[PDB]
Amino acid sequence: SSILSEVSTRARSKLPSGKNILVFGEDGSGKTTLMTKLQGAEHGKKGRGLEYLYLSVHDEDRDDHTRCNVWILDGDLYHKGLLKFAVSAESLPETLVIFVADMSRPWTVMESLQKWASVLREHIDKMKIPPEKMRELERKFVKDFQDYMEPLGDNVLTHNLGIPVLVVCTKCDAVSVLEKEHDYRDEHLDFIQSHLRRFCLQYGAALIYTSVKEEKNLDLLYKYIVHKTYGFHFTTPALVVEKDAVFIPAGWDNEKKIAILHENFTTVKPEDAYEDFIVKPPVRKLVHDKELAAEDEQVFLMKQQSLLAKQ
Amino acid sequence: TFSEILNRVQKAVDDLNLHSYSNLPIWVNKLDMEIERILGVRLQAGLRAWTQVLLGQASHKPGGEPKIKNVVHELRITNQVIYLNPPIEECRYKLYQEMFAWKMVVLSLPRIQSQRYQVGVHYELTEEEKFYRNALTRMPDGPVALEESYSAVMGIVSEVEQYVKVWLQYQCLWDMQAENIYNRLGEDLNKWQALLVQIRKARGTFDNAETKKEFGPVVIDYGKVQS
Repeated sequence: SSILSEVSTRARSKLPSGKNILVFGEDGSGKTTLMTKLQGAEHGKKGRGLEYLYLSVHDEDRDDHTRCNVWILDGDLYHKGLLKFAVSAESLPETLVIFVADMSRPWTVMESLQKWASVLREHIDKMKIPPEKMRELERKFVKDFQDYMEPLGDNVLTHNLGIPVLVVCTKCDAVSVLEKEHDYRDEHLDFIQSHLRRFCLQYGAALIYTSVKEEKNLDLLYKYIVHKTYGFHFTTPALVVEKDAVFIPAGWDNEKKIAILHENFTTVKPEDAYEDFIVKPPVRKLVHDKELAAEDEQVFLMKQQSLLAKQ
Repeated sequence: TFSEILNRVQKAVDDLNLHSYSNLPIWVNKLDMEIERILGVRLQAGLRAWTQVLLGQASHKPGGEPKIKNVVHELRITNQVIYLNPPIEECRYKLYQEMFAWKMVVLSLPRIQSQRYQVGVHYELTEEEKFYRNALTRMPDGPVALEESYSAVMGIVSEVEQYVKVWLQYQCLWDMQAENIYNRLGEDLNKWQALLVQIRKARGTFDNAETKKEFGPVVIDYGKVQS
């Protein structure tokens, strides 16, 4: 009626809200640990299926309180349909999605990562977004990517869903242990970093290493997350200098900045298959003891019939 | 009760292991799968009952007796702004935990295992086996129960936020210039003749002996703002 116009038009200052930040990752990648520690509690509780964490963002500069929705998704594929709860076209334009590659298990990164690339893709089309809005969001994200300043290419955003994307990899401290315990070559670290940079480029994603044990880049994670979902001020440069922790702003990455990383490794060419370069982790648990089945009466008896007949 | 039944079964299985019968671990595994299916069906029934209780339409009934603690919320008026003492997001988070609760009570059960004497698996028992965390994949009805469960919450929160939304609309009564209304509707049917009618209807959700609107296990209390 008339009220809902007259009262509504009397709008005051505010800060945008109702953002649905999403998390998909391989199960057991400590994703809950990361999201909780980022939220402020050391760690909430785990479970199955979707979980909700209302991330509290306060802007001291404007002195306001807002809440975003961390919607952390279980890794089991059988729990993929409930993703239809996660994102709606009403929520879609403002949803930011991240993966959690537990670097303690590099062997499963791209697979799990590519699993993301499938699932979300399916879910983003199974919802039948009209092409006009999908295209306009896609081009808006493209422009936002191109105007980075602390690009164009053949595979730049060659397959992206038009919403801001990160690739946060947790348990960074573990890279030390698997370095010594697995004789994991530094060239391996450079190769996986390059391959991840290529992936995040073809998805226009910003990659951030982190380690809750080392509470590393956690502040940086919060900073970037708010800067992307809201538009707060950002000032941290492209921390790529040391391999221990690297931060790639979404737009910083360049195919030549990947070529320079290509140069320092000369063991096996990057073009080869991912799992070929990396060493598989062999299975430990032994196969259970074989069944000690007993020959039943019938065929035992015919065998004995034969044995007597031979006599 | 589930715990006592399972640990009694575990004691009996250990007693079986006291003697010498071949193929014991594989029999234990088959028993575990049977337990898995049975408890998965029970879990589906319990989740269905939880959905019914949450949605409001609700001695060993398969669902059980769901009970969700009332999630209280308040419309705070401090700083001349309509606050939610728990922010609307709380109205979902707590529910999820409650829903989570109603799963661990049936999901955190110890798994019957032959390792009591079969120490041949000399390895720390993995969490996804030691605690029997595969029940959800043993859905007799498929994941539909989950699809239902969240749906209820998705409904319950969503529309009740809408309710909160209505309350928030009153914000204008402290920060709004009546000159704007006057100019917008100067010389209406006579002067307004319309919004002076819809305002009377807008006196709903308000001016009633009800003090806190209950809705399922979520109660939004307009106590501080009522006057």
